[PDB]
Amino acid sequence: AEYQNIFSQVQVRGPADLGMTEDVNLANRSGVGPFSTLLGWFGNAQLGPIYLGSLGVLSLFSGLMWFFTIGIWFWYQAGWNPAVFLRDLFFFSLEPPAPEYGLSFAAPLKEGGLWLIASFFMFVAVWSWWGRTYLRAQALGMGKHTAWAFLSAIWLWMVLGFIRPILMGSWSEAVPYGIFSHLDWTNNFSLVHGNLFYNPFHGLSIAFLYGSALLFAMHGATILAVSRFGGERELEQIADRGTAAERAALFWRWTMGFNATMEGIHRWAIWMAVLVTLTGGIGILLSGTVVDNWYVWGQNHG
Amino acid sequence: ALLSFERKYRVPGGTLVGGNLFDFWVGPFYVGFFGVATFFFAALGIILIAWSAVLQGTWNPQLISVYPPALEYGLGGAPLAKGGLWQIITICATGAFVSWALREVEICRKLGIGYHIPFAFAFAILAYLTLVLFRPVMMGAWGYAFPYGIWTHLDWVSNTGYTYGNFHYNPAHMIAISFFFTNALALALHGALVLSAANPEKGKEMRTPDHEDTFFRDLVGYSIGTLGIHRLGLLLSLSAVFFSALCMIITGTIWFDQWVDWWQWWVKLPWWANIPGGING
Amino acid sequence: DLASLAIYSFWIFLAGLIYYLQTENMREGYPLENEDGTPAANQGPFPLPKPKTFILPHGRGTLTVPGPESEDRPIALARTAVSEGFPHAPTGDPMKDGVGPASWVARRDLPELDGHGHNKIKPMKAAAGFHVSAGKNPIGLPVRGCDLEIAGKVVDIWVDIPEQMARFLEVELKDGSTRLLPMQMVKVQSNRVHVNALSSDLFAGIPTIKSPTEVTLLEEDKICGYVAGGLMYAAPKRKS
Ligand code: BCL
Ligand code: BCL
Ligand code: BCL
Ligand code: BCL
Ligand SMILES: CC[C@H]1c2cc3[nH]c4c(c3C)C(=O)[C@H](C(=O)OC)c4c3nc(cc4[nH]c(cc(n2)[C@@H]1C)c(C(C)=O)c4C)[C@@H](C)[C@@H]3CCC(=O)OC/C=C(\C)CCC[C@H](C)CCC[C@H](C)CCCC(C)C
Ligand SMILES: CC[C@H]1c2cc3[nH]c4c(c3C)C(=O)[C@H](C(=O)OC)c4c3nc(cc4[nH]c(cc(n2)[C@@H]1C)c(C(C)=O)c4C)[C@@H](C)[C@@H]3CCC(=O)OC/C=C(\C)CCC[C@H](C)CCC[C@H](C)CCCC(C)C
Ligand SMILES: COC(C)(C)C/C=C/C(C)=C/C=C/C(C)=C/C=C/C(C)=C/C=C\C=C(C)\C=C\C=C(/C)CC/C=C(\C)CCC=C(C)C
Ligand SMILES: COC1=C(OC)C(=O)C(C/C=C(/C)CCC=C(C)C)=C(C)C1=O
Ligand SMILES: CCCCCCCCCCCC[N+](C)(C)[O-]
Ligand SMILES: CCCCCCCCCCCC[N+](C)(C)[O-]
Ligand SMILES: CCCCCCCCCCCC[N+](C)(C)[O-]
Ligand SMILES: CCCCCCCCCCCC[N+](C)(C)[O-]
Ligand SMILES: CCCCCCCCCCCC[N+](C)(C)[O-]
Ligand SMILES: CCCCCCCCCCCC[N+](C)(C)[O-]
Ligand SMILES: CCCCCCCCCCCC[N+](C)(C)[O-]
Ligand SMILES: [Fe+3]
Repeated sequence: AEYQNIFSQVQVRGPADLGMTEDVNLANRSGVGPFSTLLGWFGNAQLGPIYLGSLGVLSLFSGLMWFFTIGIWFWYQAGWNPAVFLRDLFFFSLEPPAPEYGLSFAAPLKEGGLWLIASFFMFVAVWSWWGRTYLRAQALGMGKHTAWAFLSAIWLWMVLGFIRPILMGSWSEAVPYGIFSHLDWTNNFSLVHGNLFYNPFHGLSIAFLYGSALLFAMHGATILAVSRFGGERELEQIADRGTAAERAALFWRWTMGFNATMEGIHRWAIWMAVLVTLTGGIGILLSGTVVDNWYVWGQNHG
Repeated sequence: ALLSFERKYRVPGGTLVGGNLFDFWVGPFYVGFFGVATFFFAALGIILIAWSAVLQGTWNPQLISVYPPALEYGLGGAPLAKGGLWQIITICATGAFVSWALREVEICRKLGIGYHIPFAFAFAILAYLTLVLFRPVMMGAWGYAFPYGIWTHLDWVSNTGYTYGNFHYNPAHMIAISFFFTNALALALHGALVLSAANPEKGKEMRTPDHEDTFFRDLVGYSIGTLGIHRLGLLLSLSAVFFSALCMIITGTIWFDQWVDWWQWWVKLPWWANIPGGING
Repeated sequence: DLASLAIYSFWIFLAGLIYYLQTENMREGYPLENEDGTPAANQGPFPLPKPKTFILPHGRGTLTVPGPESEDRPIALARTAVSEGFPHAPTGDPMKDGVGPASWVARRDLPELDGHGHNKIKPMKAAAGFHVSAGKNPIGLPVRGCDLEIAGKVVDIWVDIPEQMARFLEVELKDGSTRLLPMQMVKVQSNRVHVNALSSDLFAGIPTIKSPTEVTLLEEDKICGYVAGGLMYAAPKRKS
């Protein structure tokens, strides 16, 4: 076959793109990192710059703290033995306090308190990273769409680790920090709630997850198919529709009898994605708080 | 019937079969040979489902279910009412999906664009064919395929999954799930990114691609670029479906015990298999 | 109960959202038209949305959508049948007339600008200091058409400065002038660049640009359309 636009045939390079200034405090920006010829076959070669800042630093530090609290506990569970550490890596787990401690912070270090400390570092890493998605857009005079979408993911997270436990009346309802154990939690959660397949919000969540693969497949493929007409320059096609945008739209119109625009597709996208965690969070939040058994709920239709 | 820019594109040519016989539209819809084939397969398939519903004795869409032949039939033909209808409907569905894709190719040819869309759709078809054709053939029976019913198809997912314990431990399923989750993440971000530029703070000028790169580099120290993100979403979602097919083509064939036990090979490696302490000692 | 209230509310929200999403996607190409240019009788159940206004940067004005929709160009096609829904035959040479897969849109006859108001795409020989950094360097290679004949030689790469990416090869013809070929329509091999879309004798036909060191949205559309259109219209002379 002829050229397909999955990998570039020819890379070009020029001076390091330090970026748009706008209201960004450039004091807080790194300089570039190295150029990856490897990455540049597919996307951009340039690494950096990144933007530091106080929140940046706080989030990053708190994030590591979280990772290290879980890690210390892992080592300790390995009895400090490096070869046991690697062996049982996916089997280690930092668990929340037992039910009897309810929502109190009393729980002893080895018996729930360490989970809480890690949860604290996580709570501040994430929310401060969110402030970051907002402020970085602000500094550049852009819309707040990223911070808005991030909030959907945050919602499910919040519901799993924080809102549901509080509503359920105990931290023991929350998710353990571990590879295999978080899966076991996932499977038990469903079992204990009458099988999540009867939770209408689990169903919708699945529709949007599958929907996102369908849509990004469709959009990704469409843009590459019209990249020979400059299709990937999406903003200039928004401001000044070209033959790329027209052939794009007409492909879908001829196929399935309707179509999008160069801006509107990105609205289908954002909403397909955020709806995953949006409905998902609601599905989980209602579980155990309002519905004990989804199968039972589904028999009364509600 | 036409978009304000459509007419210039509605020229003759690009068909794969039948020259200009079916080279025409119906409202917005292109037809072509494969438009016609699609209608035939889809209509047959729907009629056969309706018949199946009459034999099953219900018109409720929550109830209608079309099951494959029981395992005793192996790979033979079952009597119509005991799985044969499932078999003909499955031929029809494949007929319709493949026809749909080939129609998409005809459209691509008319429009002078790349073939990426039908090629991407081909992965979805392959996943379908994995569940209903490849895996059953490999396992010796049509009965391993999923039934065609809104709820019953979900029974099959559950029963199949739990047949191997907690399906979470299928390693190929873990990779698949990761591509799905990463895709949804990237879709959210690509969408948000483009819209945040096209729709800046009140009264400001539209931002540029430079601002998009800047925003992301600022946030995480990298930006894949605009060609890259569209390559990325394509890759992520196609990979999700590839590893979905893989994770099932291997279940009940090369591996058929509890998936959790597959992980034992790591733990039982000579050099640490016996060291005490940790979880497994 | 609350779960029922929640699911029922969500379905209402979702209908509204699909409505919002469908209307948002009608800001171009609408209202629908008959094959002759006039508003169609049947417009569908979704209305057009209230217009929105994009402030363009670099003083280039605004875009308001939806708004009056016009091709702003002649369209050399004619009906081939007495009823709705059939193909329209080109009345001239569809490559030259810019119809079918050779179509172009009449976009602004200015260049895309970067975030700083400089030209987004420049020839590399005028981009300080861009260079080929990986892969076979096409500059200097003979250019082969799908008739397997040489049509010229690559004399430069046109690059997207802010995205540091190759967009066109500038190709010199037997007569000393050049043409841009879209990067996505050439195959860079080791001893040649191959162009499947065009036979060699169609290269003089590529729409020329008006200033030799920049390119406009309008000219880009004309170049890409012409070259793509070759896949259908050059096929009698191919041989792939
Ligand atoms: C949704 C319902 C369940 C659950 C269901 C499942 C199922 C089922 C699976 C996962 C899987 C994943 N889950 Mg989980 N998952 C839960 C929510 C979480 C949360 C959280 C709430 O913050 C996190 C961080 C994780 C992250 C993990 C990853 C280990 C893995 C890949 C996810 C991914 O591609 O992300 C997006 C990709 C990114 C770009 C970022 C993530 C990269 C990874 C490496 C970071 C996550 C943790 C990290 C510290 C791993 C350390 C590795 C070693 C210990 C050193 N899960 C909830 C409780 N999850 C899959 C897996 O393979 O597990 C083994 C899998 O099959
Ligand atoms: C993919 C892996 C599993 C799978 C496991 C799950 C699980 C788990 C769930 C579903 C659910 C869905 N599955 Mg399933 N199911 C699979 C097989 C498929 C196949 C197929 C291969 O042909 C089809 C058509 C469906 C479609 C269905 C939908 C009824 C529902 C929403 C899906 C969705 O938004 O997709 C994303 C794509 C879009 C957003 C595009 C929309 C296309 C949909 C609406 C087409 C529906 C067709 C359906 C009514 C069949 C009628 C055909 C007519 C006779 C023409 N499944 C296999 C067996 N499926 C969810 C549900 O709630 O079911 C009750 C759910 O929780
Ligand atoms: C046996 C298992 C049960 C069931 C258990 C449950 C449970 C429990 C849950 C799901 C959930 C979901 N299920 Mg289920 N699931 C079932 C079977 C299925 C099947 C199938 C059978 O084919 C499918 C396709 C799905 C898939 C789905 C998803 C649509 C959904 C998760 C959305 C998501 O994006 O989370 C992934 C995204 C997140 C978790 C958000 C991430 C949050 C951010 C803030 C975390 C950042 C981490 C960061 C700090 C880490 C840093 C590392 C970096 C590298 C730097 N389920 C069966 C019946 N499922 C979730 C749901 O919403 O249910 C309603 C959920 O809680
Ligand atoms: C209790 C159940 C088990 C389990 C059961 C298994 C089983 C069994 C399967 C999966 C498979 C899936 N599981 Mg699992 N898995 C579980 C829970 C999880 C969890 C979770 C968070 O808990 C998640 C995220 C997932 C995720 C995954 C995905 C990797 C995969 C489904 C996507 C897919 O195959 O698409 C592929 C795409 C398709 C099949 C759709 C193609 C349809 C196209 C070709 C045509 C349809 C068009 C037509 C009908 C439309 C109508 C026309 C209208 C006009 C629209 N599983 C639990 C542990 N899982 C499935 C898989 O990998 O299959 C390959 C699978 O069979
Ligand atoms: C439907 C919505 C989907 C979604 C949305 C979403 N997620 C997002 C965003 C949005 C739009 C945000 O803008 C935000 C983001 O900035 O992304 C780039 C984010 C994000 N989602 C992320 C993860 C994530 N999202 C997921 C879920 C989803 N995200 C959904 C699928 C998942 C899953 C599926 O479990 C994961 C795990 C991050 C990439 C980012 C949030 C970043 C964050 O909150 O960080 C806080 C903690 C730290 C800053 C440090 C963590 C500790 C690390 C171990 C340190 C790494 C740094 C180190 C110095 C490097 C050293 C390297 C070595 C490890 C080799
Ligand atoms: C490869 C990544 C993802 C992907 C890609 C993808 N899907 C695509 C496309 C691509 C690029 C197409 O271009 C095509 C499209 O035109 O999109 C609008 C399509 C498409 N994906 C669709 C659905 C779909 N895709 C799926 C998902 C995926 N598709 C993957 C996640 C799923 C999931 C996740 O379950 C579904 C439900 C359709 C909207 C469309 C194909 C439409 C089509 O082929 O129509 C022709 C045939 C008919 C109109 C009906 C035929 C009826 C049959 C004869 C009888 C029905 C039998 C059936 C087996 C019953 C099933 C019962 C269920 C309850 C289980
Ligand atoms: C090599 O070794 C070293 C030590 C150097 C480093 C290695 C460390 C390792 C191996 C770390 C590995 C970590 C792993 C495996 C982590 C896995 C994480 C997973 C899978 C978690 C998934 C679920 C997480 C959820 C749902 C978390 C939700 C958290 C919240 C919502 C926070 C709630 C806040 C609480 C309870 C604190 C309350 C305080 C306030 C604000 C009042
Ligand atoms: C809005 O679009 C997005 C980009 O921004 C322009 C990205 O770039 C990425 C990140 C992609 C990759 C390949 C990171 C790999 C980099 C290193 C350091 C190895 C994602 C997901 C994305 O959604
Ligand atoms: C997902 C990012 C990583 C992608 C790296 C893949 C490297 C592939 C290199 C292929 C080079 C193609 N070629 C020969 C034309 O140069
Ligand atoms: C998620 C992608 C993470 C990208 C990491 C950020 C790169 C910053 C590099 C600056 C340091 C320069 N260096 C490596 C040459 O020393
Ligand atoms: C951006 C919106 C895309 C629309 C997709 C909507 C599909 C509906 C899927 C049915 C889910 C059924 N149920 C019972 C589990 O709720
Ligand atoms: C959830 C899937 C339901 C199928 C309906 C999908 C909408 C496509 C309708 C196209 C419009 C037909 N038209 C233009 C002739 O009116
Ligand atoms: C969940 C996706 C729903 C897709 C259906 C929404 C639009 C279907 C057809 C829109 C109308 C097309 N039309 C007649 C305006 O050209
Ligand atoms: C074989 C699967 C069962 C056939 C489903 C019947 C087709 C009607 C359309 C399905 C959507 C369900 N709905 C909206 C009527 O409730
Ligand atoms: C964020 C872009 C990079 C892709 C990361 C996707 C997570 C799953 C990684 C598993 C990779 C397995 N693989 C393809 C190398 O075999
Ligand atoms: Fe896009």
